[PDB]
Amino acid sequence: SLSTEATAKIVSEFGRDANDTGSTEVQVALLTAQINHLQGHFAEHKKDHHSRRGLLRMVSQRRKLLDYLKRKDVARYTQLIERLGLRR
Amino acid sequence: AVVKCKPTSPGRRHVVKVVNPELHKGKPFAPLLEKNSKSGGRNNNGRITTRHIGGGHKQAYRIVDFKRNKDGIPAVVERLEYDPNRSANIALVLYKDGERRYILAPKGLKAGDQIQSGVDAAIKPGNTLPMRNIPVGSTVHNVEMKPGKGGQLARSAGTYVQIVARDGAYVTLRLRSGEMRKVEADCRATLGEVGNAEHMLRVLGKAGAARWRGVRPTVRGTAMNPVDHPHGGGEGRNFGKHPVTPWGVQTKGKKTRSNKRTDKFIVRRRS
Amino acid sequence: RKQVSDGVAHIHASFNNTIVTITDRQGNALGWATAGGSGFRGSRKSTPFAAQVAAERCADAVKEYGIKNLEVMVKGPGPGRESTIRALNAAGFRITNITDVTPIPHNGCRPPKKRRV
Amino acid sequence: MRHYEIVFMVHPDQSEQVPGMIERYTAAITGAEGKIHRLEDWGRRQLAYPINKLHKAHYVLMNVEAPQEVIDELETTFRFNDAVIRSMVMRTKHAVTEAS
Amino acid sequence: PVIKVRENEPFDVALRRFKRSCEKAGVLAEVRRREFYEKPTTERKRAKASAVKRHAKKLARENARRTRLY
Amino acid sequence: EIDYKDIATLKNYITESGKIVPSRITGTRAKYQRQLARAIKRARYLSLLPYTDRH
RNA sequence: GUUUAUUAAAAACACAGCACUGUGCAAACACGAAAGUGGACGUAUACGGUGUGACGCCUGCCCGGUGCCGGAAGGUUAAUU
RNA sequence: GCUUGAGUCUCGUAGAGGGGGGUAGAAUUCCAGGUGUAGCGGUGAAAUGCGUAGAGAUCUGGAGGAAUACCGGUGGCGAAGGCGGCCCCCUGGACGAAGACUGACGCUCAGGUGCGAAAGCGUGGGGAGCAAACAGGAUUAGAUACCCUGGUAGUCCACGCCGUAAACGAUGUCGACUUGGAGGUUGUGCCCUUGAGGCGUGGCUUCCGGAGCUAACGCGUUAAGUCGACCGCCUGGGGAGUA
Ligand SMILES: [Mg+2]
Ligand SMILES: [Mg+2]
Ligand SMILES: [Mg+2]
Ligand SMILES: [Mg+2]
Ligand SMILES: [Mg+2]
Ligand SMILES: [Mg+2]
Ligand SMILES: [Mg+2]
Ligand SMILES: [Mg+2]
Ligand SMILES: [Mg+2]
Ligand SMILES: [Mg+2]
Ligand SMILES: [Mg+2]
Ligand SMILES: [Mg+2]
Ligand SMILES: [Mg+2]
Ligand SMILES: [Mg+2]
Ligand SMILES: [Mg+2]
Ligand SMILES: [Mg+2]
Ligand SMILES: [Mg+2]
Ligand SMILES: [Mg+2]
Ligand SMILES: [Mg+2]
Ligand SMILES: [Mg+2]
Repeated sequence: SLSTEATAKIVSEFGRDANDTGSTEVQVALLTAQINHLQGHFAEHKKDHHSRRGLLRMVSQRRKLLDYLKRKDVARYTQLIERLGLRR
Repeated sequence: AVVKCKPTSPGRRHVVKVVNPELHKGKPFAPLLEKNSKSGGRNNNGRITTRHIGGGHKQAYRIVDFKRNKDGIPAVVERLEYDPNRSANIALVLYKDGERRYILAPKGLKAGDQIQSGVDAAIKPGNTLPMRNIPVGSTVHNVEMKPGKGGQLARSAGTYVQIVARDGAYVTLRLRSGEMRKVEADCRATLGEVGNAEHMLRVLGKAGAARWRGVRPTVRGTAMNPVDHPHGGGEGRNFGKHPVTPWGVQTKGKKTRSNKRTDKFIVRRRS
Repeated sequence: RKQVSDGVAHIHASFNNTIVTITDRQGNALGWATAGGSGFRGSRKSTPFAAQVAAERCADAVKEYGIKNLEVMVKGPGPGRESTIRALNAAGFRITNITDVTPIPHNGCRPPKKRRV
Repeated sequence: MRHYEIVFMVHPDQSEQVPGMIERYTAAITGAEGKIHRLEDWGRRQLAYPINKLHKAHYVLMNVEAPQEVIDELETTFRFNDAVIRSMVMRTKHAVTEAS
Repeated sequence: PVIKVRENEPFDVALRRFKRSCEKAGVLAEVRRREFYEKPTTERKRAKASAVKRHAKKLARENARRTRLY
Repeated sequence: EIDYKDIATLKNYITESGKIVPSRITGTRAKYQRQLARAIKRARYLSLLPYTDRH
C-alpha cells in the first residue's frame, strides 16, 4: 500500500498532532497520496483492471469525504483542496 | 505513431502516416552528407535495366557507419533524424573524443543513451561486438557477412537476426526471411532490433504518393500486345498461358537461385 | 555376430497391438516381433495371448546373438502388458532390472476429443 | 533494501574460480551499503537430473541484504556468465544465518 | 516406477512388485485419463459427483450401521 | 517455515517416482502441505530432487 | 490522372490496396561475346515478376490434363571407355 | 453534541487476486543420423492412410509451440466473468490482535460509466497439439451424422472492437432478529508437561436438520423464517424477444 514512514509524515503534516489519524484532512491527504502515486503504475499497466477497481474506490472515498467537509466547514475545506492541488 | 487521415478529399481518405516526434526537425549533419543522383533504372549503356523507377523527390546521401570499428571509445546519441535513403532512422552519435558518425537507430535507442563498440563492450542494445562474444539466442541486427566488411543483414526498419547456435568458428543465424545461414564468429553484429517498426503499417493512400518516392506505374502483361509481352493480347480478356516474366521465364513457383559458391553456408532454406 | 551378452527388451503395449523388440544396452535394435505379424488380425492381435506369442518369436529372432541379460521396458496399457513379460520365462532369458517408461505428460499437448460411441 | 537468498550453480570445470566470483559479487553489494548475512560453499554435488549433458555442479549459498538495483544489475551478469548455470534468487522478510 | 531384481529373487514375487508398484503410481489410470479430453466443465462435474458420493457414502454407511435389517 | 534446503526430510514426503505424497496419506496439515509443495518444487528446479525416476 | 500527334478520351490503361511467387547479397533480375553497369552505396518492414484493382460483405468444389515444386528405390538413357 | 454505523492509523497472517518479465521439467510433432525388418495404424468389423524410396519400434542430437502431472481437497482468492509449475518487480482486497483517532461522513440507485466466459471481427505476429469447414474410407434403405484416416479457420501473442451464455445459487444490495448437530479452511486469547492436549473468541465455507415458511419439491442463522430501506422485473399460450 503506502510506506509506513511516508504515512507518518502526512498524519503529522495534516493532522492536529502525531496521534490524530482519523481527521478528515489526513484521510483525504492519505487517499490523495496513494491516488497520485498510482499514475505511474497505470501509465504502462493499462490492462491491470483488477487493481484499478481498488483505485476507483479511493477516488470515490475521497469524493465522499470532501463533500462531508464542505457541509461541515467550507473555509476549512477550501484550504485543504488548494494545498492538495485537486478539484480541478 | 500511426494516424488515420480524415476523409477531407479523395486521395486523402485512405492515407495512413507514421509520425515520430523524436525525429530532428532541423537540417542534417552537413559534413557527413554527400550527393547521390537518380539513375532512372538506366545502366552505363543508357538502357532501362530495371523497370518502374523514375522521378521522385531529391535525396542527399548520408554516410552511415555500417562497420563500427571505433573500439573502446564510448559515444552518446545526439539525436534521431529522418533518413530518406532507407526505411529505418539514423541516430547521430558523438564519441567523447570529438568525432561524429551516423548509425542505424535500434528499437529502444533515444538521445542521450550510452553506446559502445568493441570486444569488451557491455551487452546492451546499440553496442557492437563480434558474435563470438555475443551470447547465443540474443537478437542482433546489422550483421556482417565477412569480418571487417560492414553489416549487411537486418538493416530494414524492423528486421533482426536471431543467433541460434554457436559451433566452433561458425555461428548459425536465423535470418529474417526464415532461412538459416552460417557466418564466422569473428563478424560483428549490433545488439537489438532496428527502430521504427511501424514502417510497415503506413498506407500510401493515393497514386501520387508512390510517385513521390520514385516508383513509376507498372503495366500488366495481359493488357500488352503479343509483340511486347509473352502474355500478349487477345480480343477481350484472354490469358490461356502459364504466367511468365516479360522475357519468357516461368514465374510463380520456379526456383531461380543458382549460386553454387555459397550454398555451403545455407544450412536450411527459408521454405 | 556381435555376441552381446546383455540386452534390453522394449514392450510397446497398446490397446490394439503389442510390439516386442530386443536391443542392446545402447538402444541398437537386434530383433523385433509383433502380435499383428504373428498370424493375428483385427480383434485377434488385441488379445493378451497374441502378446505372449509375439514374445516367443522375438526370442528366436535374437537367439543368434546369444544375449543373456535383459532389460524389460514397458510402455502404454493393454492386455499384453503382463502376458508378454511372462513369456520371456518360456525362453529362459535372464533379466537384471524392470522399469516403467510409459510417457506421462505434465499436461501440455492437446489430447484428442472423446468419441461419441 | 530487502533480504535476499541467492543460490547459483557453476560449471564443475570452473570449481577453481568460485572463490574469485564470491569476492567480486560480495564486493559489488558491499559497495552499495549492503551486507552479507550468510555465505556457504556447498562443494561439488551430484545432480538429481542432468543439465546440458552435465551431472556434477558446484553449489554455494548467498543470503544478502541490498537495494533493488544491485541485485537487478547482478542478475544480468548471472545471465551471460557461462560458468554459472541455473541460478535462483528469493525474497525473505528476516535475515537468517543457519548452517542448513 | 523402478524395481530392481536380484539374481536370487524368484520371478513370481518380482513380477507382482511391478503389478503392485506401477499400479500404485497410477500409470494405468493416468494414461486412461489423458486418452480423451474431459472438458473443464466435465472435470468439475465428475469431481463434484465424486465428492458428493464420497460424503454421501459415509453418511449412508454410518446410518446403515446404526439401523437393523432383521 | 519449511525450507527447501532441508533436503533430508523431503524424501519422507515424496515417492520413488517423484510423486508428492498427498496430505490424506502423510497426514500433514493443509497449511504446511501448501508450503511443503512449494519447497519440493523449488528443490526440483535446482536439481536437488528428481522430477521423476526417468532422466 | 493516363491513352490511338492527324476520324475512337471510353467501360480501355494507370492507381492506392490485396494475393501468389522469386531473391541471403558477388541477391534475383536486366543491358552487355567480356570487363562492367543498374537493382543499390539498398539488405527480406528490401527488391524483381505476375494477377487483381479504393472501401464494405466475401472469395465455394475439383490436382485427371498442362505447368510448377519436392523425392527419386526402380526402368530407360549421351559423350566417354 | 455523543459513539455503537461507517472510516483512518500501528502490528501481523493466509491466498491459482491482478499486470509485467524471466526461467524449469515431462510430453506430442517435426528435422538429422545410427541399430533394425515387414508391417504399422485403426475399428464392433473393415477400409482409406503410412511402409521395402526402409515405416512402426529403439537410441542420440537439434528446432519450435502450447499447457503445467503428482501436490489438488463440496480447498483457496476475486464484485462478476474468472484465476493452478517455479522465480523476481509493481499492486488491489480481505481477516485478526489490542490501542488511538475522525464523529453519521451512512444504505440503495433510474439515467450514466466501467468490467464482463466462449465463439466472432480488424491489423501485425505465431502455429506443436487439437479441431468447425472440407476430403476420403466405413456404417445405413439413404447418412450432407454418430465411427475412422487426413485437415483449414480458430485455439496462442500484441492492440482495438464485439457485450452475448443454463453469464445459475434459475434465489438483487444493505441492516437487525430467531433452537441445533457434524466438518473444512484461516487468525487469535487462555491453561499449560503430562501434545500428532484442554477450554474460549473472530472471518470464510460444506453437509444434515428444528420452529416457521412453501402449491408441493424443498429452504432452513450463508432463509425461500420474522422485519426495515431502495432498486429491477412479471400480468394466459402462440405470434415474438419477432416486425
Ligand atoms: Mg487503504
Ligand atoms: Mg517494378
Ligand atoms: Mg502494382
Ligand atoms: Mg490492347
Ligand atoms: Mg472473350
Ligand atoms: Mg484416435
Ligand atoms: Mg485521334
Ligand atoms: Mg476525340
Ligand atoms: Mg482488371
Ligand atoms: Mg476460387
Ligand atoms: Mg442501472
Ligand atoms: Mg476468444
Ligand atoms: Mg483473429
Ligand atoms: Mg474427426
Ligand atoms: Mg440475457
Ligand atoms: Mg460461470
Ligand atoms: Mg452451478
Ligand atoms: Mg437470471
Ligand atoms: Mg436443511
Ligand atoms: Mg431483435
